[PDB]
Amino acid sequence: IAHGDGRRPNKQRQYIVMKACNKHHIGAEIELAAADIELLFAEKETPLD
Amino acid sequence: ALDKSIVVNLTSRLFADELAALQSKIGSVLPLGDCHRLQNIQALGLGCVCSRETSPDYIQIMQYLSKCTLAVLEEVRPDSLRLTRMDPSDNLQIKNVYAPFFQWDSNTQLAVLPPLFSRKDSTIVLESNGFDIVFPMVVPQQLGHAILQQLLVYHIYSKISALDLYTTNVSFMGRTYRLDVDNTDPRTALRVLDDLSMYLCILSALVPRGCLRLLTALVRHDRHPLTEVFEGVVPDEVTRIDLDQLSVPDDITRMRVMFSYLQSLSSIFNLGPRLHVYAYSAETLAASCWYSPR
Amino acid sequence: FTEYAGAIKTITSALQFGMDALERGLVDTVLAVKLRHAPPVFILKTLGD
Amino acid sequence: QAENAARLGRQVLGLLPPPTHRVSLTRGPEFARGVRDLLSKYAASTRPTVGSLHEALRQAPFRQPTYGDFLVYSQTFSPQEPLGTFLFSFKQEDNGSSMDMLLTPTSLFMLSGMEAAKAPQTHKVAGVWYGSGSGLADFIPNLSELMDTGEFHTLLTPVGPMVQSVHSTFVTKVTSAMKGVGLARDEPRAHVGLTLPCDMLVDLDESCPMREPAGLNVTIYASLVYLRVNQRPSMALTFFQSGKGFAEVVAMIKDHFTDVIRTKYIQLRHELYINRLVFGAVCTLGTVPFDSHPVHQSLNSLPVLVFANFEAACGPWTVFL
Repeated sequence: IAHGDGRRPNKQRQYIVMKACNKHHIGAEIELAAADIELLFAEKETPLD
Repeated sequence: ALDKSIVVNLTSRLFADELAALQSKIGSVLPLGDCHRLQNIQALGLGCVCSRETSPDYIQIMQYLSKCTLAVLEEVRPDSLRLTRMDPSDNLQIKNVYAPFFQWDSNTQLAVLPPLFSRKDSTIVLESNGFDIVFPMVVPQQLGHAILQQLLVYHIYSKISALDLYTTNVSFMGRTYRLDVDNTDPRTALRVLDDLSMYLCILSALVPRGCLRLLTALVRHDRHPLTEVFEGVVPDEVTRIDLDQLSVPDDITRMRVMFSYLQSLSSIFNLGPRLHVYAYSAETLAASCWYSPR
Repeated sequence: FTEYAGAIKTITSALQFGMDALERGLVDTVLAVKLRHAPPVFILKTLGD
Repeated sequence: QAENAARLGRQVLGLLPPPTHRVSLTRGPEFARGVRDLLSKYAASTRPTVGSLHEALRQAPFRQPTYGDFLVYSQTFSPQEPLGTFLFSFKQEDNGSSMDMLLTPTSLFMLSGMEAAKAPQTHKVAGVWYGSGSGLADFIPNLSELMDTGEFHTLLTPVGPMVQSVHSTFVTKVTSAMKGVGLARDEPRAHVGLTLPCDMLVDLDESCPMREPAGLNVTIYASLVYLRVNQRPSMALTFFQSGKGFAEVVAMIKDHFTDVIRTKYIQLRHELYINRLVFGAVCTLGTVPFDSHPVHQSLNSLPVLVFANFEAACGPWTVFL
């Protein structure tokens, strides 16, 4: 504001603000049984398989 | 190039009374505090250091004067005072309306002094705003020095009283004047005198002996126009120092240190800023001068 | 060219600043004129009757 | 390749002193049209633009420093400096054609030989730019005798801040600046300010306030104090920064050196030598504008101030006491 009192008029001012990024990491575990993976690649030819 | 102008905002309309005094002194030098276009009236006075209820100390006021920027008036409008500015190193018109009147000419020399003859004549009061304005005085250097000579002599001989014709009168070719001392704070005028007691007793230790023997050959019979201070009688002290033999290379080392401490007395006898007038008009009372802060 | 044209953006925005800080000077001084001539309610209410 | 040569046709003819204002009388009132830089109030509009005010920005003052060219032994001028230090030119006798001796304030600390706690920070830094101090003292065999009679302030001429140093093995070329703001060489469009160590500088205007006027001018003063330490003569150089006028600062400097004046002159109840009476001297190193903030820096640490818009104006030495 430019005013007519005796105090000092202000020059132009700027601010430079620097924000950052917080990083987050999530982990969940999954167990596959070895008796369950073994028949996934096998050959099936009977109605029980 | 550069601009220099100060227009002073003011919160009340002035009366016709105080407008007549400010119109009469339209070209006048007065200091002010800050270096801006817009300005309060409480900076324009020299009365921020020289008030009525506080006892003024003219050395401290003069000590104050070499800090401030200085200014010359242009107009007195009924609301706002309009002033121009003095900066190094600029030629400018200056016009003396200063009431203890002295005469200038082309190629004279000037300096700015506090009001030391009539404070009531040189300060006008503004009852409209409640703040009073003090004008300083501009004096040529010869009377610019000779007032500060008499003011330092006064504060030595007011302390000894713990009468007036020898202490408070400034002498000059053709005129005599009265310094204005009723209430002075001597303490800022005495730290100047405390440093004079430092230099002057060092200057009494390195006195050359050949220059004292020169006076013992001089003032006894050879009477000159400018040696009438001693009135024809030698002092009792000068006969006591010249008992030694004169030798040239002793005084060579003395007169160099005598030379170098007289360089230091510039610092204790300083005036304010100095004004070198190159052209002065007589019937118009204006001049032209370049401002030099030292 | 991008040094020149990025310095003419500085000096305009330093001078749009100069005018638009003076339009605040109107709104300041006009409001300050009103407050110098605005006596409070309790003084003026009984004088209004 | 004449496109390279026409660039100098642009830049030399554009960069000249302004010519003398001389117009013949038969042309008439055309000379008043050639007075543009004296005009100082320019019209503003509702929305002013650079195209409106490119004429108001065009008229500029005429400012130029006067450089000095110094050719220095590379033993004295340390090869790395912060490029804005203040300089002095010690001078004893013209022995050769052009071999010049220059003294930075860190180099003049080592010739002094004062105690560590007088300047606790620069003693570490000035002891790694140099040896024990006898790498410089062999040029001046009169350092014991110039301090007794007190001639050492008469032999220094303050010159101004650095602008450029082109360093070789045996000889260092140093270009300093007098009379104003020196143009920076390596960075274009830039100005070299003056850099002082924070240890040497003694500020003078400092208050609670517990009111003082503002102004346009604050002046850096140098000082150089003759003293005795360990019954050996030695000097002390400090700096001062105030805009109080010369009549106050001489009284303000004496209050700073009150203790050093007393501890010296306890000696001369016994021996009164008139050569010993000279104590100090004060120069004027040039002005600083008011309200320019001195910016702190740190180098290797060595805290070092810097002053923007420093313009130089050398003065003589006046002997205070």
